[PDB]
Amino acid sequence: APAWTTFRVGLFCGIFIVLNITLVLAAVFKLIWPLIRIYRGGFLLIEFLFLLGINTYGWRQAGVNHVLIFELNPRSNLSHQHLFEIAGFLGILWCLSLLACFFAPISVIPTYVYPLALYGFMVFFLINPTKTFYYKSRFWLLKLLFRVFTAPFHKVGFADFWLADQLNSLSVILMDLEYMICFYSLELKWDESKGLLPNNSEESGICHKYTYGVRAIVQCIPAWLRFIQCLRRYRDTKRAFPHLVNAGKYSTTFFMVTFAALYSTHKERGHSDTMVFFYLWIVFYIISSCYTLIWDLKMDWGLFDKNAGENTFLREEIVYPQKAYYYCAIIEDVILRFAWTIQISITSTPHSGDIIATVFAPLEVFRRFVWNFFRLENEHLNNCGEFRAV
Repeated sequence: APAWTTFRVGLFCGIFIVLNITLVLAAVFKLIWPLIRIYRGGFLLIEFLFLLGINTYGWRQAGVNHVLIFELNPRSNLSHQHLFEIAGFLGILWCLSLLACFFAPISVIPTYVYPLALYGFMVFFLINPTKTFYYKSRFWLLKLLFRVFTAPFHKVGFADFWLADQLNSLSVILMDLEYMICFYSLELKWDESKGLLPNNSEESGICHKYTYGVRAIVQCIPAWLRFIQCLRRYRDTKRAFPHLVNAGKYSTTFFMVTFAALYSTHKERGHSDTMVFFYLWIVFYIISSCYTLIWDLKMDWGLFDKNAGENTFLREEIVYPQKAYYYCAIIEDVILRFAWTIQISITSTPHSGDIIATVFAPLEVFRRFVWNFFRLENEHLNNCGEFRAV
């Protein structure tokens, strides 16, 4: 951690902190869903990166050889410091973009320019053609990212899977992107400066609707990747218990989205005995929520084992020093997996649910944040997933 490196982390954080309060005061004291949706994607991304940085700190302190497990060069290079740094800069940009949108200083530049600008720079940074800005790391990411979407045609590895799972948790952004593209193209008034009140984005909210179920498909995209990948491994090993079963777990997503998806279109059409679908949806969802949970506590974290005479409900050997964290995680995971039950009850209670979706999404990423710790620990201790080492 070069002295200057630490200094940058503080400086970037400092600007970010004084600003994040600015926008809050701005709205309450100084003068809409499209904008909320459009910018929601960015936040999750930055928040995600920051939490991952914390994870890196953790895996180290404990002693997890994150390098060997993720099969990397001995120099990690991207230490927590550097990770907290990258997030800092993106944070500043996002904050500036959102704020600028609130106000309107230029008087010639249209508002719809700012949002795109925000994402444009992000794309470039990663694809920087020049050898600047952690060029060594940004390239690694780009390479593996490809392998992910080409898994049926690429041999599997831990990094190829880990990334896949993280993607599963971060899905709203994908969906958001879709909304952004669709928004402008249809019913967006390229003429009006504000461009935030066309058809009140209500009837024209078709972009977030399910006429083509575009959102439905994009929502399943995260799952498809892992699912096909799992079958690929099964083919690699010819036959397997751990694999096939795992694939099925992801498969439940398909049935769920499908029934729920059909549900909404039928309701719009006057139902014509569409009540039956509303039952299946909930039914399958329960199966989905439960299927994962059991896998998480047993297959993934590796808890509830016979050997631990010393520790109740936990494995024989633990590495995170306070036993309390493990117990807390188990309760938290259950609540997070079954979070939608709260949402469904509150749906009955104008733009309802929209807020519910928003509030739940940061928590979803936090669940993954907690999950990372344990999954890596298990991998280090027992080669728990299908054995890649040796």
